Amino acid sequence: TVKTGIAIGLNKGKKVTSMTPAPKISYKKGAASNRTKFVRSLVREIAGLSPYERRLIDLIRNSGEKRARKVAKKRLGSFTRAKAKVEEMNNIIAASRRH
Amino acid sequence: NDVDPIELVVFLPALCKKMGVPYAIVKGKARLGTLVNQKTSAVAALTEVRAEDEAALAKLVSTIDANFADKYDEVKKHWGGGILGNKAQAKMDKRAKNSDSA
Amino acid sequence: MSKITSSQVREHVKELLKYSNETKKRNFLETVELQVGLKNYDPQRDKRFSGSLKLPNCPRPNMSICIFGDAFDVDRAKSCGVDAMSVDDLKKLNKNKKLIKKLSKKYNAFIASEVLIKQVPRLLGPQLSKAGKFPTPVSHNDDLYGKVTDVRSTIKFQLKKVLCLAVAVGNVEMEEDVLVNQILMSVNFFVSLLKKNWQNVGSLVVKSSMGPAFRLY
Amino acid sequence: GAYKYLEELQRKKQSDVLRFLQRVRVWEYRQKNVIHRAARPTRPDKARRLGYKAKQGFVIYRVRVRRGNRKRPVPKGATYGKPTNQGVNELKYQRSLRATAEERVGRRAANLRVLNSYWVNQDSTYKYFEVILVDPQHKAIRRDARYNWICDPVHKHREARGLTATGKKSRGINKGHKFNNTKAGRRKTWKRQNTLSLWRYRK
Repeated sequence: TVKTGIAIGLNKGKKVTSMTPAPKISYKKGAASNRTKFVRSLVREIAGLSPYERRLIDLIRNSGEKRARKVAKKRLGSFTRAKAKVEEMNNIIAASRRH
Repeated sequence: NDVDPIELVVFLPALCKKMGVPYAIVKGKARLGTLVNQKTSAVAALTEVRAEDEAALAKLVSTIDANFADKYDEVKKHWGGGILGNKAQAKMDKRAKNSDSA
Repeated sequence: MSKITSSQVREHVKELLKYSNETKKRNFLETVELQVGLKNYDPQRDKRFSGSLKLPNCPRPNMSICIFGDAFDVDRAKSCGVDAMSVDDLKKLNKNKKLIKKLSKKYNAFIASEVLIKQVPRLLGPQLSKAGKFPTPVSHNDDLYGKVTDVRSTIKFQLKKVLCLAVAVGNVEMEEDVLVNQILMSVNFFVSLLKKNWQNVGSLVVKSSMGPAFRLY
Repeated sequence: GAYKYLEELQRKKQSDVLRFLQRVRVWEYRQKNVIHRAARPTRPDKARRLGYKAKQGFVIYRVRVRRGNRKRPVPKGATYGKPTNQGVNELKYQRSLRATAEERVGRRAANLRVLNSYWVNQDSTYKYFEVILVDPQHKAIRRDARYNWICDPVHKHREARGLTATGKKSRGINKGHKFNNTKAGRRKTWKRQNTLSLWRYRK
């Protein structure tokens, strides 16, 4: 940051000599991990795609990433996860039924 | 082959297959138990072996891989089940016998 | 044989796979030194501005010899002889017109560019014609010959929307090689128009002449 | 460990393998009694993270509860008052099915203490739960510094006072602006904010 030192405007506020604290591990609560990558990958190829996930990749190959999202968005909760879900599908498609 | 939460164990062929480990689906959670002095046991494994035995074990591992690992990729495509009971097998075993080829 | 060494599914990082670096030194089977080359699938559009064209200067050469013919006027001809094979006047266009084309590429002055225009029908097809777009005309002509001989490399987007250039020789060391791909990607990645959509670097691949290819992230 | 594979597997309920399982298991329960003792967790990873342990004193119970809305009892739908109160049929029930499930097993095992419960299956008629319980008189539990809290009398019928995890949910017990109404407890917070407080020296 660095604050202007006045009480309006862009970096509004008091100039204090700053510190920057040690990072909290909760804050790394989402993070991957080698153990989880492995098990999720394994489980995936064990248990294989689910109905909506099949309708999803054919929708891609046959209609584009935009019809895919629009539907994935209804199927899942939201637009954002729909994005993530299509991307994942893409990466199934590519990594597999290609190279 | 038992285990009743089958989930406890369904991932295991895949696991071994992945980790290059030779495995076998064996009849007996009970029998597997007795060899370890529990009532039941679920799984049993060797990591270690006295050289007196090493030999006999490579032989076992090969017949075993022959039947399980080697076949794993092919078995991954076959759905099981879908079996009629005998009253209904008999029904279509003789209905389909007469019908087509007079 | 060559196929087994590569992994199609794996996408390696620049050092791990040769790309330009170590592993493809093994890949390139041929008796002669092969060039290693870089390939992109670029999301880019039909529009002219959205095309990707500019010239990167490889830190370490292509290590191929390129014979220039450069046509210039005045103190610029004199300047030419310092770092150039075949100094040419405005008169010389008639000789190249008749038949002689013993030169890899050509560089010209702004002054020259009137005279140049006659040359273009013969030149344009091989894409030898000088253009500001591939920096071949500049009045700082002396510095620029120095760059092309050092091994400044040319980049042209196709209509196909793949972008391509040769980065080095396979034989050159791994460390050397990595520097060149890096400059090239860095140069690509900047040239990229704002007007282009999501992920400018769609795909990245390098190959040798003969061999299979491995993809880079 | 195998528990981490169990965990991830169970998150693929629409996968070919889990619905084979889901389908066979769900017919099996619907055959058995509405409340029945379970021999062992059918989800030993789920049980174990909700506090289950495989020792004497820990009991698993399986229970079925009917799905759907709450029909408002009332003879012939007659409501006898204002029209805002005339509904009988889109009326929903503030507790969850899991809570009913806990409560009915809890009364079936008055001597046990409900510890927790997890969902295991449904069809269109029922939701099925496995309920994890503890015997607070089994010494294995009465010793044990990690569990003996459950042995105390404030923990009688936790399931019945909305103090199991489901109870705390529906009671709306969370920190935040989203929880103002129901949080220090609803009825209690109303009472506070509707109490007239007069000092000796009137303020």
